Amino acid sequence: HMSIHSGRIAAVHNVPLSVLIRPLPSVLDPAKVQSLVDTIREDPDSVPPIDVLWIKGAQGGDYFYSFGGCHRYAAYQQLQRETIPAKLVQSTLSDLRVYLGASTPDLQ
Ligand SMILES: Nc1ncnc2c1ncn2[C@@H]1O[C@H](COP(=O)(O)OP(=O)(O)O)[C@@H](O)[C@H]1O
Repeated sequence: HMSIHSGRIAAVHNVPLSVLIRPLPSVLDPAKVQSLVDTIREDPDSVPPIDVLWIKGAQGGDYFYSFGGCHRYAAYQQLQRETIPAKLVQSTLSDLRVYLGASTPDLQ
């Protein structure tokens, strides 16, 4: 075998909900939110980590952007949880511009 696979680093962490930037509105099915609440209470390991873009700014500041995972995010909030399991996906400002376009911040 001549080759390896390489990609961005992703690691699951229990991230404080408060650190997550959520620039976009959520599209929520209220019954699906409640279903997740029930599942988180009874069987949390069956609820996957949400994906979060981990971006480092020009001066090394860390920013955690959350797009999607709307139902899980809402369900953790309704449970008043401090943290949520999240896959932190190392990403760039170019990756961020895909979601934020002209409003993409010059992050520091
Ligand atoms: N009761 C549940 N209702 C919906 N999704 C669930 C439930 N329990 C576990 N899951 C898992 O959680 C993830 C939720 O994904 P999704 O339905 O796209 O909601 P969101 O991405 O908006 O949080 C899925 O991978 C699904 O398999």
